[PDB]
Amino acid sequence: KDRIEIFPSRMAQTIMKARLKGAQTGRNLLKKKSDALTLRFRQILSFVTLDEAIKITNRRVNAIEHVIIPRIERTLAYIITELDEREREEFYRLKKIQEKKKIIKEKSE
Amino acid sequence: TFGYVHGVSGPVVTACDMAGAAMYELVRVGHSELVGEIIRLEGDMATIQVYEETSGVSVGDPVLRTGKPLSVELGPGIMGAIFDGIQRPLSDISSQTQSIYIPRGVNVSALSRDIKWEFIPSKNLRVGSHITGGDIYGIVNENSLIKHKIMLPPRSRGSVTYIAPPGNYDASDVVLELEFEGVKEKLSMVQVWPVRQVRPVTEKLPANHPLLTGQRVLDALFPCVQGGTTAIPGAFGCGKTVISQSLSKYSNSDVIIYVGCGERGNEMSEVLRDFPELTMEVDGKVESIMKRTALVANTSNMPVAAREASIYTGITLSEYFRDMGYHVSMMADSTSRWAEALREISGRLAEMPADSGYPAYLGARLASFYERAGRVKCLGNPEREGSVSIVGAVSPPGGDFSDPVTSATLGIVQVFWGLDKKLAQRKHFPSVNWLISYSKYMRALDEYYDKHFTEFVPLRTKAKEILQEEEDLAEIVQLVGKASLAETDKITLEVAKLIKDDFLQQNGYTPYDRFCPFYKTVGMLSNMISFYDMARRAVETTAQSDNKITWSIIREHMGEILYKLSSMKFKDPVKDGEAKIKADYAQLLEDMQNAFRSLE
Amino acid sequence: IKVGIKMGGLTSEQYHSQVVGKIGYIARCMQTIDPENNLKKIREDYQDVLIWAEKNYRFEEILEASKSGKCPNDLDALSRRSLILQELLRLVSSISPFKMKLDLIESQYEKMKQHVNLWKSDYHVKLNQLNQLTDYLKNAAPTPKNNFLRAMTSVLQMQIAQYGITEDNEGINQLFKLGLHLLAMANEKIDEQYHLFKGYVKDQPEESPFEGILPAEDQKILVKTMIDYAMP
Amino acid sequence: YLSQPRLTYKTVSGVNGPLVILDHVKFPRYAEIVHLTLPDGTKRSGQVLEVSGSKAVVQVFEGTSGIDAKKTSCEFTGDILRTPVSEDMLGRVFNGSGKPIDRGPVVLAEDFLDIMGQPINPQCRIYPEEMIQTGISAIDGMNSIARGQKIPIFSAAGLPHNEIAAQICRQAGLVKKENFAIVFAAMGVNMETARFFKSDFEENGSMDNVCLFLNLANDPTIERIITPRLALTTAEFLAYQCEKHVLVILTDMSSYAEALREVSAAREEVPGRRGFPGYMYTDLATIYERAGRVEGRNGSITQIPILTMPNDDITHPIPDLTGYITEGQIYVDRQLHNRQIYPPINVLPSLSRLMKSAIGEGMTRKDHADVSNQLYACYAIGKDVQAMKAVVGEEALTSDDLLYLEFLQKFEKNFITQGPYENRTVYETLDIGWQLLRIFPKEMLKRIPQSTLSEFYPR
Amino acid sequence: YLSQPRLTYKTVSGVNGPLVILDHVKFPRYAEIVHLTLPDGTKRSGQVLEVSGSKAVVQVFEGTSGIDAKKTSCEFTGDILRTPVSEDMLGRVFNGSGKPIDRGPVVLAEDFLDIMGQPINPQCRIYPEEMIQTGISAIDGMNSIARGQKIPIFSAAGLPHNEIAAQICRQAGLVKKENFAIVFAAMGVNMETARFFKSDFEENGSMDNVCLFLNLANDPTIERIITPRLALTTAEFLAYQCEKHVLVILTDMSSYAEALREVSAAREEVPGRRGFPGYMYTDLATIYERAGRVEGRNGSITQIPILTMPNDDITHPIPDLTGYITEGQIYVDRQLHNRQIYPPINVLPSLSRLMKSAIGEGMTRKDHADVSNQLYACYAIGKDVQAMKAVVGEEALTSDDLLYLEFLQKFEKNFITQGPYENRTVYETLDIGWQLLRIFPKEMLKRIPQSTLSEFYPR
Amino acid sequence: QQKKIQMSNLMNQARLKVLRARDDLITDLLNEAKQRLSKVVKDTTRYQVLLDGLVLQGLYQLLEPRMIVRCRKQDFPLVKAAVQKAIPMYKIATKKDVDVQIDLEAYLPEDIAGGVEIYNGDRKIKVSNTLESRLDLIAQQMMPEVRGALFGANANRKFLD
Ligand SMILES: Nc1ncnc2c1ncn2[C@@H]1O[C@H](COP(=O)(O)OP(=O)(O)O)[C@@H](O)[C@H]1O
Repeated sequence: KDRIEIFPSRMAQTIMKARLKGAQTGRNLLKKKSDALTLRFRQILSFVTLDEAIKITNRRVNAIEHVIIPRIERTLAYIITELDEREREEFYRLKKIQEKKKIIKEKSE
Repeated sequence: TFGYVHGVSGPVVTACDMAGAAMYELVRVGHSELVGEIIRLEGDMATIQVYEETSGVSVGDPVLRTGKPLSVELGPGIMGAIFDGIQRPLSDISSQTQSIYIPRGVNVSALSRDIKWEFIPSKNLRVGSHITGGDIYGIVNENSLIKHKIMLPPRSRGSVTYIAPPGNYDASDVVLELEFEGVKEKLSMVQVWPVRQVRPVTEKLPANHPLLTGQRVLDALFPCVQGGTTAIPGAFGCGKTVISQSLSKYSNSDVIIYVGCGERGNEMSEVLRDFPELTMEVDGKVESIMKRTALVANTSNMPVAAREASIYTGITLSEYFRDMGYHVSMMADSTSRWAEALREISGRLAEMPADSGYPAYLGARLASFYERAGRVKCLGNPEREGSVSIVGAVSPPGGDFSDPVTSATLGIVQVFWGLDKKLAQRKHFPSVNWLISYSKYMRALDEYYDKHFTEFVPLRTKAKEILQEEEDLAEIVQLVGKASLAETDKITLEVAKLIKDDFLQQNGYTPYDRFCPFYKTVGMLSNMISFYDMARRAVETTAQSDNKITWSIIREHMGEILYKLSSMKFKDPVKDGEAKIKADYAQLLEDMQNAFRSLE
Repeated sequence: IKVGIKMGGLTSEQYHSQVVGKIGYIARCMQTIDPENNLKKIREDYQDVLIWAEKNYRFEEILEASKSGKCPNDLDALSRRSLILQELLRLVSSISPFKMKLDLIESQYEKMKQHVNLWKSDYHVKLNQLNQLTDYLKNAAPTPKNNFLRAMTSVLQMQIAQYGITEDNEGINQLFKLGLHLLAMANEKIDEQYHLFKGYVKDQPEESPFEGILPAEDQKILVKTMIDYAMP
Repeated sequence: YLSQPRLTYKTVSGVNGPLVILDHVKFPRYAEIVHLTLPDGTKRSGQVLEVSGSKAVVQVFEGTSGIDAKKTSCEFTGDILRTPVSEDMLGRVFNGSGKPIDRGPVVLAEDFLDIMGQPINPQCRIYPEEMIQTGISAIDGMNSIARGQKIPIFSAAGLPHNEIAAQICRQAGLVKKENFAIVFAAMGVNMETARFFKSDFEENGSMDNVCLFLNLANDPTIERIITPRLALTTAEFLAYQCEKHVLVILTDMSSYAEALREVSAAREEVPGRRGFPGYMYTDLATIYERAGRVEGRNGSITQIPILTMPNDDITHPIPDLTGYITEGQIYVDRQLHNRQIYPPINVLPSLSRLMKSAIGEGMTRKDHADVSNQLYACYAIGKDVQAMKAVVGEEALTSDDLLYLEFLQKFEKNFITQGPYENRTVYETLDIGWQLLRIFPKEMLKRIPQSTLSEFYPR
Repeated sequence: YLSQPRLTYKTVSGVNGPLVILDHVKFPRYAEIVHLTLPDGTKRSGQVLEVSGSKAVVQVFEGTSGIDAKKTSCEFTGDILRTPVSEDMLGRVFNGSGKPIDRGPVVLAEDFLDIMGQPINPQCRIYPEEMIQTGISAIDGMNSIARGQKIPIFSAAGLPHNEIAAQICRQAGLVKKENFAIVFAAMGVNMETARFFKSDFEENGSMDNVCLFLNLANDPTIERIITPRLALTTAEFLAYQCEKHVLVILTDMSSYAEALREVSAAREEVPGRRGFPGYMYTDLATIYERAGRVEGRNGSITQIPILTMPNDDITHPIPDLTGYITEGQIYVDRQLHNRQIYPPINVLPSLSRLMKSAIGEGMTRKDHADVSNQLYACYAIGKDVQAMKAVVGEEALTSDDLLYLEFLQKFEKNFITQGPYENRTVYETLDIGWQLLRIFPKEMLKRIPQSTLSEFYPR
Repeated sequence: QQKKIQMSNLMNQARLKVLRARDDLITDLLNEAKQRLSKVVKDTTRYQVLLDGLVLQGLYQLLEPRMIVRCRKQDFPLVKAAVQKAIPMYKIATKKDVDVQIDLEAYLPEDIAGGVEIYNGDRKIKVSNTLESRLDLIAQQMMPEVRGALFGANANRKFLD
């Protein structure tokens, strides 16, 4: 739906970045296919097959741009945020550990 | 018999000169005698969790050590009353202080000692009789709905030496005198039980009977049972409080214990105003709902420590009625607010946190809470049968079902009523996801359903398959644009919409959807599935012929059927009873069958 | 090595406390159902329990007997043996005005005892339906509804006293359905109360279904109620 | 009263961030206020957030810059921050510390109330059953406001949430077909924002019924977490002791949350999300729940805790925890603002948790609830159609889809768009609703029963 | 014989959560046992976690509620928790601490064993070989289990992992060309599950060879730390001294890991990932590795532990560390469960390390290894095709991709789907495997040698 | 527009003006109270008794083993007596021996109406019990009653919660 629903992790972050690059390459390659078909289509203007091929290619390109990538970007941003949240709770615990060690040391003196 | 306050960090107070104090004993902190409970012992110093705001407490204030642990008073006078998080009645405070604010340090009896109760003995006991824990030796008529059984407390036994004759007695008198080994015990109508200890039962039994919910979804597809445990981890606006209130208003339980632990104050007032105006006929007589309900208010802006006492106080009350042979269906509208209290206290305690700042023992508290639910054989010679169900809300931040509380809860509860914020935004209420939800009691109730209905189970299965197929298609249709869909798939997609809009959602603030009797849910589902099968057959038998019945042909031919099917919700079961609804649904079935014969 | 036995689900002391009570409970039920000790077959069937009761035992002495294994200290087996008696007790008490013959009581005992699960059986459902009807009438005004339900309830009690609840006799089956329907029926809806009651009376094969079932004083009120309704 | 002389200390043990730790203090009291003087004569105040033995930890409101260790002089008032309140605070302008900044005198108290307040006994709390007419169709129709309800506006930096709040202050009436005392807490805002509201209140001719509390961006960040309590404490006096209907508006609550987060970090408290304290919810409830009617008294408090959503993230802890406490939200967004739509109120992610009782027969018009629910269905579907059409193209749509695009386009420009001074009645709003619903055939209006369609739809 | 009187202390220093701290103790022994007598007579036990000087930290198994710091009496046993064990423990049910719950007597100490475990010399360890025929095609076909293996079942909450484990227990056996004793450790198990297993063992007549250790979800959470060590200690007695073959089931290592986390936090230890002790790896290794065969014995221990995976992930520290210790897994998924597939086992992320050697000519069938690999690859590809179809549509696939999609659908329906009361043999499972493989032309079955194809494929 | 905004400004300033006048009235009263207290201090037969209380009161608030009493020189003969009569009592009320000295080098400003301040041994803890401090300490708490006593009760207040 809104996210690919992959649990936040450094592994997921790496996968999403590779997945995003793939989606962006597909968008550009299909856009070039559409542009090539559009030029030939306009030059002729076996005609209706070009009109269907352009609409089918543009529909796929539009979905990548409006559905699939936005979803990858939302997933990646979600992962990044959740990873920083996990980093924070580790910092908190370590800070208290350092303070408890200092307190223990003072008591021993 | 006193200690002295050493320091205050908020809800946590440190006290000294308490060498003999034990864990989980009650104390009175300060000159206002604030209620608290000992958490830690460090030499002769005690760490006290205080259930009232600690502002104004000074170092050196006395602390009274009370030997009794946090406990609940159990007896007549509970039903119809509203309690705070530690069982101080709010109607008795407001009637005595004349204030609108709850004072701090209020010492009010949980159950009034002025009421003269109508008491009748069991008429089966005699002096010299041997009585054991859980035995019932009389009944008090609290009201016309609930008969309040006077039980011998657990961990007490002996020979009967005196039994009060029938008459008018209050909660300060002696009803039963029994002796064990020289030692004699005098009992009134009120017993005290530590709130953190589980009341003992003869046997925990499997749950084999539905917990009726006034909802189409949350019943037909994801049943709950008497004695079962469920969670509703809805995001804000998802309508999980409304689901809880609907279950409370319209269910087949005998007693409802509603716990508002961290809930908005306006919600508890809504119950107190609305419930008295509801009806439930008993034996030809109209009676109010409040006589069979009780509720606990510990609102969000009240002391955070009290959130733990509120949760345990509620379930302790639930067990009390369970022991008397009643089916109890308690619901705590928060859970996350309780776990939040545990986090805040753990912080003040400087404890080492676990996942996302929560205490490591979060799972331990939830596990022992939910396991107190269940259908049981009661202790006591009279052989009672009862249950406690728990329907607990959870409030995951952002609606992300990943927090320690939702995660731990899902590992405990057997019914998952997941809500989807994106359905609530569309006012698709109840906002049940129906893709991530599940119920592990389906197999348990299959016997019930076959005994009373039979037709329900194959309808339940077909409905789930249609909804799953729609999701499987929606994923790809978003990308294709409905270009490659077969005629059999277009029917699935449109019937699935029919189910979603007319069956799964209902407006709980209407005279017709406020309660959906089960026979109506299965009745209207049968018609919707019957349409599915007939419409799918119509195309399957014609697709390869010299004229295929595509959706556009059946849609134009049967448009009146599709509208009538959508109107099936608007039946008002209170104005139009069972006879008219069944006859009406039968008419739509006949209309469909006749239209198909003229179509194909 | 006995730090926490938790026998079945209770602390050992609480478990044995429940056993002592159950023994006393059966003794009380037997004395309540059979004051004259006529049910010789059943009293023998509980002899291993009743030997510990109806005698000068102290509570602590029976508790000791449980711990030492000198009495039927199997609480789950003892519970089943108690229930097959508690259900018989309420069967007899719920029909108080009409006593069963001793032969019928023993037959009902065996039919319930031999059931794999009495609690969930049809016997229990029928008893619950009867008690819903007879409990309501314990404290009720002599209203048209209450006089009609009273008359039919006495018939139900009579028929049960004659036949018991093991056989699905059409007489008791129809009375259960009609009694529960009338009881549920709204108190103000008198026209249906008279319609339903009259339909019953002229459906029964008897010329006077209540003859010998209820006293003449109730017959006078019963008939007067119908007379007033049909007066205008 | 407190007759015993207060003690003055020069016993400061040490200073750590915003917290000044004193030793040798006689019987320290928790949550008592301490007044301190710096070596240069500067006066500052703080509150004891912890006591232990002879030690006490004082959080200084103005700040700890320049606090000495040997010459610092502190005195303990002997009580909690109880503040002077009087009826004639209306028409006065105060700072975030409770002091006047309008060149008038200090408050001549009628009483002293505890800034922490008390929770209202839920048994005496009376459920709200009156509607306020905001004049904004986007609200009065689909997300009604009750008197005593808590409805923040969820907004984002740069959006005109200040104009909407100002508009509400002037044209907020009743649907019983009334002068509200407004308490406006301007915290974490610049001069121009505070001057905007102050000027508007005078322009409206209502300044004699407005009490302002200002705590500007250049003011201390610790006072920013008592300003709401000062405003609400005054509101409680007016509403529950003088039976005056009060409207309390709290400016960007996010400056409260940030001020609170700073304190949480300073005291090393257990974080929850995004660094905020794990008790953020409880603290917000202390502020928010000071609202609603009380049985037996003719006053009320209505709150509008407007807040800015960081990065438009609706799941940020601030709007998230608020969403759990308040009775829904109005919620504005950038998608409407970027098209010059005012007010830019997006109904889809919004709700009013009291609407079900404040509308309908005896309140507004019996079809109110039915019109709202169907408009929600049609609006959301139109958005769903755009999500599809963005990929498949207009040629892939059928007549069933174009109707929702026509509805959506007419809905936003006719129903939502109004203008800063367009004051519509609730009855006019519903009539507009029907004008949009009449775009569809009866069979498609599936949220409305035929018992309603047959009466209203034909017109 | 330790004929030395025991010391009992009242010198309690303090109590903090599950931990009781004692002082003035004479020569504290590490991992000793202390019996606690509460002021009201309640008796409880605990084990020493650390000692230092005259102080010791005691882990209280039953719980610390009710313990004071003045009267509680602490009796030191002078030894390590060596538990009584007996060959006649079968046909008994014990609680989480090894005490009777079945109304039977306390187990008579035929001997005592230190539950900490006695490490077995790897030189004398015998490599497992014989295959266990579990009846489940997902296991017997692909991820087969050898006797003496260590193959836990991963699952998330709500999945039927209790049904799969129960099915394996009653269907367990060897591949034939006499049966297992069961040691069942319930850790944090709810009552509904507890009766599920207990009833299944009784209905199938297995109780004669079953020993249950029940620590239920409503029982103490510290006790369950030893529960799994008590269960395996009995298994080791029965398998290595009484020449029995023992199958050990651990209902949840996650509730065990949580119990360790509670203690680790209680003593303020430095955590690792997600708050769990940095030594979780060791605490698991010392339990999981109590398996296998030893030279000179005929018995064996086979472990099949169960682990609930928080958040449905498989990178959580609990399943992550387990995966590094155990020899593969089953991994019960959720996507198969939602589709009404049972057993819902996902073959791709699940492996069995001993499978490559426990199959083949002389143990199962000549082609077993080849069939498994080909089916696995076919399934993996089918999933990649499904991943593409979801984007490009069913009209954008070639003929070969359709063969894998047809395989995928028929594979789950005919091979994985079985039912809980039907067992299939390894030879029947492979025959089904071939039916799925024969969907493809031989040229595409690139992981099966030509000799194998010619023998079986055309049949 | 201009007419109504100008009248708003005028009414707001008139409100502030009368409020300022009201505060002047409160100040005049408090300044008269200071003069009345001075007249009382001039009366030895009541001021010595006041001092007896003021010294003992401060002693109970500090509860220190060593005291330094600071006063203006003019009142030293009476503070000396106030201490002499305060110690026998202090040692009875607290059961603690306290060494109470009077500071003969440091004095309070001559413009203090009267009263004493007491310091602990290290001069880090002090209690201020002079007449000006007491007048404000009480007057600030009694003000709600003065407001009503001088100008009348607020007719719109019905509840005292
Ligand atoms: N089942 C329902 N039927 C009708 N309206 C509902 C239902 N559930 C929620 N609503 C509406 O949506 C609002 C949100 O529900 P509420 O319980 O307040 O949300 P939360 O999930 O935060 O508890 C309700 O006040 C009501 O207006």
